[PDB]
This record gives sequence, C-alpha cells and structure tokens, in this order.
Amino acid sequence: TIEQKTRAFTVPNIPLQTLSNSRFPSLIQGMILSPDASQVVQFQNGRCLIDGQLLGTTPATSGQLFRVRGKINQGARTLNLTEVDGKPFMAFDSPAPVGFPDFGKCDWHMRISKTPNNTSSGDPMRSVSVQTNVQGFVPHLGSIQFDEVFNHPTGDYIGTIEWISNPSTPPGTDINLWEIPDYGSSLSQAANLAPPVFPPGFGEALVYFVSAFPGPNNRSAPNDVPCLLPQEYITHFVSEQAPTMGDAALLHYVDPDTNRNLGEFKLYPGGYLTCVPNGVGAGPQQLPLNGVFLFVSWVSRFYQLKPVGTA
Amino acid sequence: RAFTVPNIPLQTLSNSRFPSLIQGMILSPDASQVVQFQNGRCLIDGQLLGTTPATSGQLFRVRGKINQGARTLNLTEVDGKPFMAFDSPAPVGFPDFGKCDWHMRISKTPNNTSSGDPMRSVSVQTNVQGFVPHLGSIQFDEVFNHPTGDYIGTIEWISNPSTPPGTDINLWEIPDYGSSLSQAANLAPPVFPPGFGEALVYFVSAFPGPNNRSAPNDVPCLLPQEYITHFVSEQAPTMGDAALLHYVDPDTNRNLGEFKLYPGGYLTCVPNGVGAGPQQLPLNGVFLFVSWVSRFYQLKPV
Ligand SMILES: CC(=O)N[C@H]1[C@H](Oc2ccc([N+](=O)[O-])cc2)O[C@H](CO)[C@@H](O[C@@H]2O[C@@H](C)[C@@H](O)[C@@H](O)[C@@H]2O)[C@@H]1O[C@@H]1O[C@H](CO)[C@H](O)[C@H](O)[C@H]1O[C@@H]1O[C@@H](C)[C@@H](O)[C@@H](O)[C@@H]1O
Ligand SMILES: CC(=O)N[C@H]1[C@H](Oc2ccc([N+](=O)[O-])cc2)O[C@H](CO)[C@@H](O[C@@H]2O[C@@H](C)[C@@H](O)[C@@H](O)[C@@H]2O)[C@@H]1O[C@@H]1O[C@H](CO)[C@H](O)[C@H](O)[C@H]1O[C@@H]1O[C@@H](C)[C@@H](O)[C@@H](O)[C@@H]1O
Ligand code: NA
Ligand code: NA
Repeated sequence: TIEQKTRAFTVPNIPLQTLSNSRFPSLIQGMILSPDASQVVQFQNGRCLIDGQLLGTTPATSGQLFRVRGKINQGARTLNLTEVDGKPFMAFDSPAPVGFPDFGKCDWHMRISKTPNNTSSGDPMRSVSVQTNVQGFVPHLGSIQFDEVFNHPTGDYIGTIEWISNPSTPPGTDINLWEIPDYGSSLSQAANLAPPVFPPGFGEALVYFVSAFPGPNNRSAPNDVPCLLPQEYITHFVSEQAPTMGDAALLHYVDPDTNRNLGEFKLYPGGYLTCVPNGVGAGPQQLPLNGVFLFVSWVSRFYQLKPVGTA
Repeated sequence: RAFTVPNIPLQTLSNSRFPSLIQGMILSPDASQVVQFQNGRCLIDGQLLGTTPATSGQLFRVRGKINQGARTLNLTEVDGKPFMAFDSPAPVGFPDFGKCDWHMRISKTPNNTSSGDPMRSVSVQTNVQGFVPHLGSIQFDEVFNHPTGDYIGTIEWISNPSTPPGTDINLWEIPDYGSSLSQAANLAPPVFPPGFGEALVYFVSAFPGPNNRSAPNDVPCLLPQEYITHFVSEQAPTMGDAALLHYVDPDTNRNLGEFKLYPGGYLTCVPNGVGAGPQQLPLNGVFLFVSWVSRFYQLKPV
C-alpha cells in the first residue's frame, strides 16, 4: 500500500539502559569502541537491516535468542539440532538454527532439560559442556558435540549457555567474544553467514553495545559481549519495515533531563552505528546510559559527525 | 499519536512473566478465575504497573547482596541500583510465580577472577516468613556458604511448594510479597472476568520442572512483552472504551477472529459456546488494530 511505501523511519523511544543485548538476553550496560581499531566483526545474531530484513541466525525477538535445542541418544555425545520450537533445522540454508549462540573462542557451559516435562519428581537440569573449535562442532551440518558421554534418557533437550571460560585448546588461549565460532567443517563451509562489518574509517568508528556474561577470564574482569544493535531495535524494524530513504540515519543521543544532544551517531542501513571519537581515549563509553537515541534525519554517507567524548 | 500493536506473528512474541516464546492462547480453565499478575501489566497508553519492566532484559531476574554464612538476599534493582522498601511489591522484573518452590541459579557479579565455575544453586520458598521482597529481602532454604557479594540470577526450574504438604503448583497465583506486619504497597490490581459473553485471553509458555500431572508447567500472562515495550515507546493515548483487534492470517489476510483490548492491558474475546475459544486458532496470526469501540460493542464469536 501507499502507507507501507511511505512509512516514516523511527527508532524505539526507550533509554539505552533499558534496552537489551542482541547476542544474549540481558540489559545493555555500556557502549564501547573495539580495542583494536582494525577489528572486523561478523556476529550472526543481532544482525538486521534497518528496513527489517533479518540476517544470519538473528531472531525477530528475544524469545528464540541464545537457546539451543536438539535430540540426543543416551550414551552418545552428539546433539542433533532442531529449531527452538522443535521443528527440523534445514541445514545448508543457514549457519545454525535461529537464535543459536554465536560466542566464538570460548568453552560453553550449558544447562539443558528434557522437553516437554513428563516427570512428577526430581531435578530435571543437566550440565553439559561444548567446545567450539573441535571437529564435532558442526551446527551448519546439524550437530554439536558434548565433552562427556550423556548418560541421561534419550530425548528432546532444550537449554542455553550458562557461563563461559577460556577455550580448552590450544593452551593459553583467552576468551575472545569479538569472534564467532566455525559453524561448518573443513569439507563444508557455513552457508548464508551474515556478512562481515568493517571499520568505516575516515574518522568514524563502530559502536558496540556491551553486557557482562558470566564466567572468569585472564584479566579477572567481566566477559563483555559486544553487539551491533539493541534487540528492541531489531524487533522494531521487523515490525515497521520502514523503507530506507537515505545512505544513513542521523541519530542524536539525547539527555532526557536537559534535552541536550550528548552525541551524534550514524545508523547505517546494514544495521550498525558509528561515531567520531574526539581524540585518543575518547568515545561513547564516556556517555551516561540513560540517554535516548532520536532519529534526526536521513543523511549522506559522507555527512560528518560532531566528535563524541573527551580525549 | 495513533494507536497500533506490533506487526509480528503471535508465535514469535514473548511471554511477559518470563522470557520465552508464546506457545498458546487460552481461556482460564475456571471461568471465574481472577488474576493479579505483577509482571506483564501495562496500561495500553504505555504505563507500567506492579513490577512490570519495559523490556525483556529486566524481566524474571533477581539481584541482591548476600553475606557468606547468611540465608538472606538483600535485593537491589536488576542494574544494581538500590531498591526502595515499602514502595512497591518487589524490584522491577522480580518473578511473580506463586504457589511453587523456586530453584535458582545465581553468580557473583561483576567477575573479578581468572578461575572456576561461578554458578551457585539456591532455593527459595515464597510462603515462608522470610519471603519479604516488599521489605527488600528473600530467604534461601540453606545457609549460603559461598563468597560474600553482589549476586544476579534467575529461576531455573520450579516444583511443588514445600509447605503445606500436598500443595500443587498453581501458576495462576502470585507470591505473598508482604510481611507479617505490612501488606505490599502498589500491587497491580486484580483483573476480573468481564462477563456478558466475554472471556479473558491468556498467553501461555511452558516452564521447566515436575508437577503432579507429570505435564508441562504452563505460565499464563495477559500481554506479550513486545506489546508492553511498544506501548511504553509509543505512548499513544487511549481514545475509546476498548481497542478492537482483528487476528489476521498474514499469508492470506483473512480475519480469524475479533478481540477487544481494554485500557487496563488485557484482551477479551467471545467464545462460541463450550469447546470454542482462541485456543482453536493457529498461532501464526498477527493482531491488527481496527478501531476504538465502546464497552458494549458485541464481538463476533471465536
Ligand atoms: C530436600 C529434598 O531433596 N527433598 C526431596 C526428597 O528427598 C529426600 C527424601 C528422603 C530422604 N531420606 O531417605 O532420608 C532424603 C532425601 O525426595 C522427594 C521424593 O523424590 C522429593 O520430592 C519430589 O520431587 C520434587 C522436585 C517435587 O516434584 C515433589 O512433589 C516430589 O515428590 C523432594 O524434593 C522436594 O519436594 C518438595 C515438595 O514436597 C519441594 O518441591 C522441594 O522444592 C523439593 O526439593 C527440590 O527437589 C529435590 C529433588 C532436590 O533437587 C532439592 O534440592 C530441591 O530443592
Ligand atoms: C577439567 C577441569 O575441571 N579443569 C579445571 C582444572 O581442574 C583440575 C585441576 C587439577 C586437578 N587435579 O589436581 O587433579 C583436577 C582438576 O582446574 C583449573 C584451575 O586450576 C581450571 O582452570 C581455571 O578455571 C577455568 C574455568 C578457566 O578460567 C581457566 O583459565 C582457569 O585456569 C580448569 O577448568 C578448565 O579450564 C579450561 C582452560 O584451561 C577450560 O576453560 C575449561 O572449560 C575449564 O573447565 C571448566 O571449569 C572447571 C572449573 C570445571 O567446572 C569444569 O567442569 C568446566 O568444564
Ligand atoms: Na566446526
Ligand atoms: Na511474604
């Protein structure tokens, strides 16, 4: 319809501290730049074009996000993946089931249970671990491998990653949440992976939203999980499907108390935000978390942003 | 601002009492069922009630401080900000699962170590003297012989309440937020059956744990969480007694049923006798706002 093709672009009118990470369900705790200025990312969750087109394994909502479901035989180590709702995973069409975790360079410590409940007593929860750099980690081929033999009843199991730690192999490897796992194998590459996102250059830098995920690391610091878009943005774009009318959407990060602009950002149609750091050490990490991004105007990709933060 | 609801299929939307996809749309088994959920409560002009969070990120989490050797978790908000006692039933997003024991998994935050499994299992009874979230604290079943600190987590599975004996899980109920000397302030009010041919619609999702029926633990809620987020963001003024919605098949554009969304944040329909109701409908439909209507607007039976 005319209304559909002329629908004005909008973003959710909710402060950042109230929005959610799109790589796992949790409130956003901060904005950062990548420590390495040359960092290329290829996250498979939290990927959505601003006209509402989902990419990779990205779910429309938080409900499928960061869940794992599959069938496993008693005495086996192989979890044969399905979609979160139990329907078959059509492999070769996607890197993994919708919402499947994209945490690379770490051991996964999972909690799962047999579904649906058919018990009248007892604790249903089971702890399993998954290494992602072993030959058995082939979600694109429809399966992942647990570390130990699964001595529990054959059936349909659902759960999630509860905490993460350094990869078991090779020794001395630290967690790196900037990376995704290898979804395929040596004989078969992962098909329909969401594309990489490169640093924009020319004074601009990618902005990442971070939330702490449980687990230790070599720095004795939180495992901060970076993502490109709040999940609420993704849901909003999927619902609205507003046509993209320019090269980039100019956003102002506005202080709700004073109505003053705290920072200028560009939201690119590919579903990521950039800013211009105001010198070395400056960036969006210096901004308070109670601001609201407001859509100002469609702009050219060449439009220059006022630098953000203080050196 | 014109009123709208999200353009997303129901099966893709989330429960507002815990983060999970909606798996069903039902009437209460008891037609006289009164509910008083504290989560999933939002006026349709975007005003949150009870303990309801604006978004899923805050929903169904518990955070607080606990000392090594103690049983008491002194609650904060999910982001770590102080919780004000006597003001509300519990911190925003605090679970509202009544009539069950809670089996939780929690961990000390932020991480400050290079080694070890951080996860701790604790259990909470909600009908005991020590369950006083309105006063800012809850009591674990056992002494917490783990490091002192700031802990965050959630309920992992539920089971029958420990007391009194022979009590089964009833997720239609909420816990007793109050104390021996003080009732909980600012509880979201009860929602009563509408009568006059109409019935409340509930969205259900299964939660882990055993029960006496050896079947799923079904959690009913009044609104999808995404609707709540949408209303909070949009702040569209309520301009009639009820918002008439059509539940539409997106593949064919066929209207599958008429519903009324009331200002208080709940949906009704008219069942076409016994056996009829919204549970007969496919879950891939999208609700669409049609018009503001009066309270006495007669819905076509579903
Ligand atoms: C404290 C505990 O573990 N209670 C168990 C109970 O345990 C024992 C019974 C007898 C001895 N003994 O010989 O000396 C030792 C331990 O075992 C019963 C029967 O299996 C458990 O009740 C059953 O499972 C529950 C999950 C419920 O489905 C219940 O209806 C079943 O009958 C009992 O578990 C506790 O039951 C309580 C209700 O009566 C309540 O639900 C409580 O939360 C349950 O405790 C949890 O589940 C246990 C299996 C265990 O994991 C415990 O740590 C949990 O808190
Ligand atoms: C298999 C295992 O449990 N490995 C542990 C290791 O455990 C033992 C040490 C010594 C004996 N013994 O003398 O007989 C027996 C068992 O203990 C080290 C610490 O000394 C653990 O490594 C440390 O904690 C990890 C969580 C990481 O942060 C790591 O960097 C720390 O050094 C080690 O845990 C395993 O470390 C692996 C990396 O080297 C990898 O991260 C793996 O996932 C870890 O195993 C998990 O965490 C354990 C604590 C345990 O809960 C296990 O079940 C998990 O899979
Ligand atoms: Na692989
Ligand atoms: Na109480």
